[PDB]
Amino acid sequence: LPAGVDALVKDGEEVVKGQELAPGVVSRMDGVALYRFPRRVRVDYLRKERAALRIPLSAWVEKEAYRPGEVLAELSEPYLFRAEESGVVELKDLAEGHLIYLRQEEEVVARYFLPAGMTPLVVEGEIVEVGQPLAEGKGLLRLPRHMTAKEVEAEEEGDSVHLTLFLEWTEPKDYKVAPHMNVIVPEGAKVQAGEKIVAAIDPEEEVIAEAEGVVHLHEPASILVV
Amino acid sequence: DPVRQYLHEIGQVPLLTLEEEIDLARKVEEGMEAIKKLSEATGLDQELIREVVRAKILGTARIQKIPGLKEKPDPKTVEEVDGKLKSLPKELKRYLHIAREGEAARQHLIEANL
Repeated sequence: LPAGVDALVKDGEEVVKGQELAPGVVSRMDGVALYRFPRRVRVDYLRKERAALRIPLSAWVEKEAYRPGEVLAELSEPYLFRAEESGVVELKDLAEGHLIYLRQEEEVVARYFLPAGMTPLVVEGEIVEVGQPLAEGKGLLRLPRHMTAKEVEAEEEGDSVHLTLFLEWTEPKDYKVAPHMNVIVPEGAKVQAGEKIVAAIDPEEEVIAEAEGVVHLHEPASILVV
Repeated sequence: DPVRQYLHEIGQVPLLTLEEEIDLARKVEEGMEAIKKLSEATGLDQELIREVVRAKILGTARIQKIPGLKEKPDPKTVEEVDGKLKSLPKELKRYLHIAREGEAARQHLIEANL
């Protein structure tokens, strides 16, 4: 296998006669294969949070588990997400969804969740007040394609309903491993916090777990099947 | 013809890349030091379980069967050892397998640079 090309097959997966393990790779025998000298690993981390939010009841889709793209609310028109507190903001924007941290001085007063189509009305650090316009959803305003909403909350006041989620997203990052390095962890493993990933020539060139997540080996230098 | 024999016998295996080289040395030294830590386990010596690794790797009884009429006792000094660490928890066992793969690595290495 040539430098940089990946394997369309997962490590330790049964492959068949003539079957494609890569764009040009042909396996002429039936059996199990294995990665040999991988040149990359994608480590997709998970991140929790506890964040509240609000939107009219004529919107709210009324679901507990919002799957990665489970349709969110209804929203007769472009409702303004209105601030319930004052503090410097934080635009954490993640794929289609945005996140906003409200902190005065140092400590955070609270964090707000902004699904797809819900746009930031202020650049990060720009001061906001209570009742101050924060976001705008319209129409669809659905959940992000990489995230998951756990543990729905219920608070009902007038037209605009309040709700909170524990929603936890994924923050993936990969690493390009080197000839002087070697992988210490199995394919598809679940890493701890600061887990040993790849031991290198110098102990410093090594890789640890950024926070916590899953390791996926890719770009193998070659693959052998028995 | 025994000359050209070995001449084609050596080229039967590729030599190595820098990667493969460093990897070889890696599992080699890790294996040997695993044997060290294993020497601290059941109280075995440094070189003992090493040649025992050869006893269960390099083949069946064929290894110590005929090294002259005297080399070192197989059924006495080897056998019990082969069964003494089989009774041991996860740590000493992982160190065991590390030893095995390590010595094998030594071999492959040797052939290339041969």
